[PDB]
Amino acid sequence: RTALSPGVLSPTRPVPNWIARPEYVGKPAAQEGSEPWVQTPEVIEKMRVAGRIAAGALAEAGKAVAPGVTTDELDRIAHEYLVDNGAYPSTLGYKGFPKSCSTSLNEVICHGIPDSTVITDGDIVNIDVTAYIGGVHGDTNATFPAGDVADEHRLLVDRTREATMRAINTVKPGRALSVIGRVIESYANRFGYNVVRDFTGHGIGTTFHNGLVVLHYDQPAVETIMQPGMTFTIEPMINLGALDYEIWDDGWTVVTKDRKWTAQFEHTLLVTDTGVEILTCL
Ligand SMILES: [Co+2]
Ligand SMILES: [Co+2]
Ligand SMILES: [K+]
Repeated sequence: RTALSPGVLSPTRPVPNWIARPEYVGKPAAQEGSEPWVQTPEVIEKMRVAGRIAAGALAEAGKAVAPGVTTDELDRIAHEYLVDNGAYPSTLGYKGFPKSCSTSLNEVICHGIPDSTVITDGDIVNIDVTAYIGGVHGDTNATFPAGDVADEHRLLVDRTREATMRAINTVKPGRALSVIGRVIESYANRFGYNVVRDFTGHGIGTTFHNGLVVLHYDQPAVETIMQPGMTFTIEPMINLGALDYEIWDDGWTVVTKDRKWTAQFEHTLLVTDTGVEILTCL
């Protein structure tokens, strides 16, 4: 399998006009980055519903992952699942992004665009899906293997999953946010991988990326302490090779410079009075 290149984009999929759009749809930038980090009880309830629906759309599009299938076909399946549930696909028209999820194969770190690219035997495919319903977002991603994936590349996926699940388990009120990046990068570095630095987790509520940043590497200077009612993502991109990367002419797709493969998982988390709740479950 060699250096991916861009296929061709289908036209914008339509969203029935009854489904409420986030404010940024069709605008160049989003109104976000200065929202409260602690959600009201009502916003948290509504986020369990966004969360379950984006977890539905991810499993559904993930079941279609197979040698043969286009990434456009995954986007179609994700788009249709969100729409049939009354959810707007958060990515659609978000800063001009063209599709309803991001599909990121192999040396694509993140933000790959659904197109006519055909998944081949041995590929790894990340599907990243966000839902917007009742005023709030649910955000979640997983890397799926397609056919006979190399051991090297299976170990990578399962170890990225494992990093994310370790990170999540250490989420509790009163503990420092920098504990997440420490657990992740220590797990990663244990097997010689390299955690991506420029791309982060985020606060999420009534907005997509609300200004709260969640580093996936070890950075103790961050003073932020986790509080009950905090809602944020853990979404680590773990690289087999060098951290260096490039961006396609489409201005979205991020690829590793050395073309070595990379994997990611993501969940949307609630900090509770004593623990953690994962909102992006079925
Ligand atoms: Co995401
Ligand atoms: Co996210
Ligand atoms: K990838």
